[PDB]
Amino acid sequence: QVQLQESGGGLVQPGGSLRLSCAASGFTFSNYKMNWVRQAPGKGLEWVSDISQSGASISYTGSVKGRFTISRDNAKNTLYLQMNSLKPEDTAVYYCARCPAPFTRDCFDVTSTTYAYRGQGTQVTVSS
Amino acid sequence: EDQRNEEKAQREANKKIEKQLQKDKQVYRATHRLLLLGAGESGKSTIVKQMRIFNGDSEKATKVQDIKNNLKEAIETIVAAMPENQFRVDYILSVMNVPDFDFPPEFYEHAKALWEDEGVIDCAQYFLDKIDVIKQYVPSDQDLLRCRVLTSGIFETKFQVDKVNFHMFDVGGQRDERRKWIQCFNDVTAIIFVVASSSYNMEDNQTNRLQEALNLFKSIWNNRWLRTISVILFLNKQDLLAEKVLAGKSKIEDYFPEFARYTTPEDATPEPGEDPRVTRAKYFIRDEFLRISTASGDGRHYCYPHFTCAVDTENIRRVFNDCRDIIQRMHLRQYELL
Amino acid sequence: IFEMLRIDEGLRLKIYKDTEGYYTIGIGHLLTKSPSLNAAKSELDKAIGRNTNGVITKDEAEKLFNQDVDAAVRGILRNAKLKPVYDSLDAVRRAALINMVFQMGETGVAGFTNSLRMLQQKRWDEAAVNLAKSRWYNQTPNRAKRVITTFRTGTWDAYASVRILTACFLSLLILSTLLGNTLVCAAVIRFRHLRSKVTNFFVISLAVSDLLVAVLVMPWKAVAEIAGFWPFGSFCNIWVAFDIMCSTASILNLCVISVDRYWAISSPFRYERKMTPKAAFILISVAWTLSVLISFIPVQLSWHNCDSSLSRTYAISSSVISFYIPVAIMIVTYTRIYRIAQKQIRRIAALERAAVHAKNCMSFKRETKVLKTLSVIMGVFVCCWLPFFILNCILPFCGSGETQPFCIDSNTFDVFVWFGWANSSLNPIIYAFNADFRKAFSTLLG
Amino acid sequence: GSELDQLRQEAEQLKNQIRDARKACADATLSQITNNIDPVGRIQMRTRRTLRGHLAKIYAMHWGTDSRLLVSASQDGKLIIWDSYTTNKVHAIPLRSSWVMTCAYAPSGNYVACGGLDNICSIYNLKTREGNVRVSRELAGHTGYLSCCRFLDDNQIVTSSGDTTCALWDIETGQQTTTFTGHTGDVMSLSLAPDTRLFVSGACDASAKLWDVREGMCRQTFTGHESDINAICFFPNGNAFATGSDDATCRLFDLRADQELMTYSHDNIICGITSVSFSKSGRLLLAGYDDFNCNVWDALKADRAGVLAGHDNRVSCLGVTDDGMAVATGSWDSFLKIWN
Amino acid sequence: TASIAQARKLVEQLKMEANIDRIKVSKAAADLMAYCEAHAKEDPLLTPVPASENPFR
Ligand SMILES: Cc1cc(Oc2nccc3occc23)ccc1-c1c(C)c(=O)[nH]c(=O)n1C
Repeated sequence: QVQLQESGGGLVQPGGSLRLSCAASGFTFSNYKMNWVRQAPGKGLEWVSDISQSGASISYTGSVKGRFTISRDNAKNTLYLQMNSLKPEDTAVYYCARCPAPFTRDCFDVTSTTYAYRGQGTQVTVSS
Repeated sequence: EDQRNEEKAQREANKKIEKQLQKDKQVYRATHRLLLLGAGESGKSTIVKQMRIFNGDSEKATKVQDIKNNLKEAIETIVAAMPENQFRVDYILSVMNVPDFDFPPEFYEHAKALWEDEGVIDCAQYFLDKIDVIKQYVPSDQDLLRCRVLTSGIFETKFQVDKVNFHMFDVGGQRDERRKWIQCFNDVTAIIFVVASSSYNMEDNQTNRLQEALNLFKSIWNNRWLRTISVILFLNKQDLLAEKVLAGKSKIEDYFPEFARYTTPEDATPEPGEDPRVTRAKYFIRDEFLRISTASGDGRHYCYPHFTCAVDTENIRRVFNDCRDIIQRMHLRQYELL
Repeated sequence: IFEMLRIDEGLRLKIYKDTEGYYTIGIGHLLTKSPSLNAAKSELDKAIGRNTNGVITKDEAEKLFNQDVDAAVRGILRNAKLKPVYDSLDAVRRAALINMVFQMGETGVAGFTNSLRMLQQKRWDEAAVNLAKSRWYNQTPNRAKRVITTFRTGTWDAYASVRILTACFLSLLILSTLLGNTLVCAAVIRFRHLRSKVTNFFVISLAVSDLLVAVLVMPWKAVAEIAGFWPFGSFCNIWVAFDIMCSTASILNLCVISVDRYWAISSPFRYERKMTPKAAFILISVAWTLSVLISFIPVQLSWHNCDSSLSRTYAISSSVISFYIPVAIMIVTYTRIYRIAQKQIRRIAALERAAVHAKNCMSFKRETKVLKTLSVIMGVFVCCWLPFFILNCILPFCGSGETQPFCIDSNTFDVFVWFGWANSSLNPIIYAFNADFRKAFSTLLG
Repeated sequence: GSELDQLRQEAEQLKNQIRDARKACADATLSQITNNIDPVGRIQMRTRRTLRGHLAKIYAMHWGTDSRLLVSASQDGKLIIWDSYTTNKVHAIPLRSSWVMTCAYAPSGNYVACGGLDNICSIYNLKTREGNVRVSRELAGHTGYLSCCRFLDDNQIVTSSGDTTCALWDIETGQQTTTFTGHTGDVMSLSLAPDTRLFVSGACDASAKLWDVREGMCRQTFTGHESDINAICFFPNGNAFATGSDDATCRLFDLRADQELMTYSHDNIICGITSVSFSKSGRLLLAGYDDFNCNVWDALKADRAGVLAGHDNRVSCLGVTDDGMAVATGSWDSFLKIWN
Repeated sequence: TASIAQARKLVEQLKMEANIDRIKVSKAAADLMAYCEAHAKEDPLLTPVPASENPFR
């Protein structure tokens, strides 16, 4: 099958940093535009980042623009997102989604939780 | 032999249907199709169509029509799971799933005897006891609260304005997975894409629907099968994004850091009475959308940003002028003149 | 035959006057005496036998050329210097020697003593090398390499040249025109998606038009290009009408397609609603109705051979009804189209600049192609069909052969006739390069 | 009471069981068996007839049981019925909704089904009413656009929509007889079995799942592909099928093995699959692409048997007839093309 | 609280997919290849058909 397993997460005081990773299998990881998707408790799904098939376009959300650092390795078939300067408003569950169309720039990953190319994400919160 | 007359009759049927289909092609080539998505209510397309036009009748007609189907569906589903009610139930079973029949006046006389039998959907007992309330009527609130009609598939409205036929349709009652049904829209003349701003947010949910709108617009604009169709982009909630901005009450800067060092263009035309602090924000969103519209433009499809005006009579004029511009630019690209 | 003088002097079947010189007619024939205009016609009639008001038949020109050649050879044989070379060289170089004796006279050829001795000693290469560096090959280089080559090679390859160059120059043009037009005429039918395009109902017409020129107008004026003699008597009276019709059809189909584009760009809704195939076809046919109303009027207005211009009240009026008004209204439509295109390029550039303004913390490149693609069609059209008409409206006003206006003689005017006719060959390269046309033509060659 | 933990542990053990079961049942592959067989005859078919008429883009079709009649639906809102012999369209019928996505011809030649964005399966009595075909039934909707509906007889049909739920109906009563709710994406393609007792549905979950018309459950599952499955079709024996998706490859899945068999793709192709079919025997596999071209493959050596081209637009559907005589294709340029 | 209904209805759906006898590929492909090899004479697509068997010519 096409599995996408997310790691990392956990509790950390506000202002700290945390790196998390996504390992995908069952397909050719090298030729797919990928990205992440957050979900705050009691709020709809929201968008954060994006990776092209090579690392060209690195689109961010203005709420996290210039703060988070995303990258990926096509050889190891892995994709990493590192959150620096974590804020108390980023407490959410993060999923690693991928666009369905191979060799394309169109994506439709944010859904009502029926999208299949998106594994179970990791939980991140802040302390008090 | 006898096969010649059969072949000639087949050819005559062909000629008749082809004479009809030539005119059908002539008609279809002259109707511009417009796709409306974004809103959570198809009625937003029935209001602007009611300002000129079969939609001129009152809204009570459709609501009363969605009351004559609930009883039919309930009586058909209750008797399908089971003295002199054979010929009375045969007609009811034959009147099942009949679109143009609905409920005749003689159906209540055949249904009251079956309802009076001691042996004989979720909300089915309220709309079945008052089977004698038929007239022509004027439903109440308790009746409309119990009525549960299935989601109307596609709201399709073909009208004619200024001697040209327009075909405007809203897509509702579908899932939020917009991957394989957008492909069915290529012969459309325009996609009118409406965007909203922030709401009350008061207990702020903080969903950031604007960035999701940017992402959906980027997915639709850069689609392989939508590269020739154009998007007329409307920005609704212009009044809600005016009193909520003020000087520091709008969280638009937190969701877009480029808004700080952003300036109002010189070629702008603010409405008489618009503050600079709200005009700058009103133009920032259209600039952000045109940042995606101005790129990848192969001279093959463009965008038409327009602010949602208060008077509902001029949005139709915006749409008409945009359709004229679309047709003009297509024709100029046809002759390699642009 | 020889026809050596038919390429250097030309067969002028009518009398042509000079700037200061006296009147001349025939083939390089100087009508002696005759200081008055009426005096030369008497000499022409006495030399031809018939009452020659100026009209000399195609055979009387040859009959007079024979007498001129007899006089020239008598004068050359009476001259002592030019006498032995006649018997030295063969009949091939006799043509070049008689040409030299007829051009510069019998006293001019005698002054070339060293070349005379070289040709007498049966030396062709040395004679050519000596005659090249002379005052005779420096003033008229066009007729030189045509007679020195014949005297050096000793064959008919020197005069096959002009004829074969013209033959190929016209054959390639006719083949290109006819084939490139019949390709469109076949692709509009062999392919389906291109048939249901009413906007092309006016292009196919053009095709038909520019093909009737290729089959029904080109070959007659082509065979008229031997050296100025054609097997057509009263047939030009029915051929000039053919030419007027075939030129008017195209000159009006261009205007029809221009007005069609203007209507399609100005009012798109009214265009896609009020433009039906029946209206398209009546618009196709009205141009041909005017073409036959202007051309096939044989009320003797054209005859007032085959070498005189048209009537004044007919030329200056058929040019207005056939060219001037169409070109004017075409300019109007195209300038209006360009104005609308500018109006929308302004808005597109405004949106692009306002989007580039998002760069906070290609401009006039489309104008070039717009002006280019408009100027191609319009300038090709006007440069092909404007000198012809502005010269055809002025030339019939020439009395005798001296005037201050343009009043250019017949050779350059025939060159301009063919120059304007060749635009029929450029019609399909400008009006029939749609992507569908390209795919059809690529499928037609495999 | 920690019951969910034990249930999840049992489910994980079950899920791990299938892996070992398939590993034990996969002793060899088809390439090791098909090395001895001689190569396929190189076949390049030709366009025998072209069927003009539609004004807009077609979307689906279905060969009649008589190898003569075709039913094609276009975006103009009208279904036309063909006669592949005379190329003589017998009649056309308009629609209530202009957007149609799938057709269906009855195995008896009496009813015709239509589905699309209207979320309504409209059945028409092709031969009844003693005249023009009338609207027979409008099956209830289910919040999903009909992507494929097929007839197993005249008394009941089976439809699939985008709500991740198929439905076997009963045309006589016009209600849902059996609901199938085992998908996470848009259910797109259906294909009945030779015995009409079960079928396999291909959806956007990158998976083909075999169902059953009797119990209404999933007996097996196949998760080989990488993208949204677009087309699926049985091998003409009821023991295997072929799936075609947006990953530009077609894969063969057997039932008794419950595992993938062969993959069909090249390096110079990227266009997704739009329609998959077989022949009468089943050795040639017909796959339509989005490169304005379709390919005939070998279903036993994974070699490109040949190409079938002639559409200036993307091909939308393709189908083989009963006796394997003709291969009809159909593209968005309003054009059907018969091959032989 | 916890949805002890969505996951409880899937354990049996998964267990019902593992209690089936699965024939090895070495035996499941033999009778699969034999079908298309023994019925190649009935498929007219394996060679171009002449005008005698083509109702489309
Ligand atoms: C002067 C001339 C013009 C012409 O073209 C036209 N003439 C009138 C109206 C026209 O509208 C478009 C085209 C056109 C065609 C033939 C000739 C002509 C030539 C060249 C000649 O050597 N000897 C002769 O007798 N004639 C009549």
